[PDB]
Amino acid sequence: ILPDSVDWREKGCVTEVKYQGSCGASWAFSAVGALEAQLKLKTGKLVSLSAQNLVDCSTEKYGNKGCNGGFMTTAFQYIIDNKGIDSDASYPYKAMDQKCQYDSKYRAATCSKYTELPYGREDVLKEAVANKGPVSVGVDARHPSFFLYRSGVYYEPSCTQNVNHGVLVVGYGDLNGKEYWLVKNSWGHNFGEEGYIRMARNKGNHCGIASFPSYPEILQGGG
Ligand SMILES: COc1ccc(C#Cc2cc(-c3nn(CCCN4CCOCC4)c4c3CN(S(C)(=O)=O)CC4)ccc2Cl)cc1CNCc1ccccc1
Repeated sequence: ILPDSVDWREKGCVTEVKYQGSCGASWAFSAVGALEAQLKLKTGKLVSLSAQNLVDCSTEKYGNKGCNGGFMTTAFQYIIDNKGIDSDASYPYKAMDQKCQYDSKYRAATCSKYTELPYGREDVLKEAVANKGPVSVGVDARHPSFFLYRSGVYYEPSCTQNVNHGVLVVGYGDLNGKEYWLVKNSWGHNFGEEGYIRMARNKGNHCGIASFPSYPEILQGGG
């Protein structure tokens, strides 16, 4: 069965909120955030992974442009191709494009595969968040109400299903009935509720939250 509510922070699978600054690298944070949860699920260690590693190294082969945007799916493919990603501690974030400085000596996680979920299916997103872990998603976050969000369940009538900002679904629930997705942003802890925003759930793929979801996996052998 599916829990009525999920918050992956309760199980210690979510690192501290990061602050991307003036580097359009939300895709990098969304991808590492999803992989961090799998690293903890599979090994028990919660380590921040290096978004800067993706910004510098997951580039033109993966359709990504560093501080000018990119994609969580191909970020995961780089980690598969590279056979690792560095910890954030060892490859820290500078909010600018750099030369690739990946060092395998400090590799903290790998990725075996990733799964893309079907467009707009909030039921399938719910099941993945419940049974797999946090899911990387894009949202339409260009509207002023997103930038000003403080609390409650976010609903914006002008939102569309075209995504323009990468975030991390770490759970779901309802606020006094009002169904929401628990969303980790990368605008530091002063955005929203200590860096989190609850976004309207089951209201016709609101703000595109279920448009392009994906999550990575770390496989233990096989049968
Ligand atoms: C103009 O600025 C933009 C515009 C777009 C984005 C973005 C994005 C984004 C996009 C996707 C996304 N995957 N796929 C499927 C795969 C596409 N790929 C093809 C080639 O490579 C591999 C994957 C699509 C979209 C977008 N769609 S669509 C228009 O929605 O139909 C078309 C199909 C998945 C995750 C993210 Cl995150 C980011 C910025 C910069 N951020 C600005 C900003 C906005 C608000 C608040 C703060 C900052």
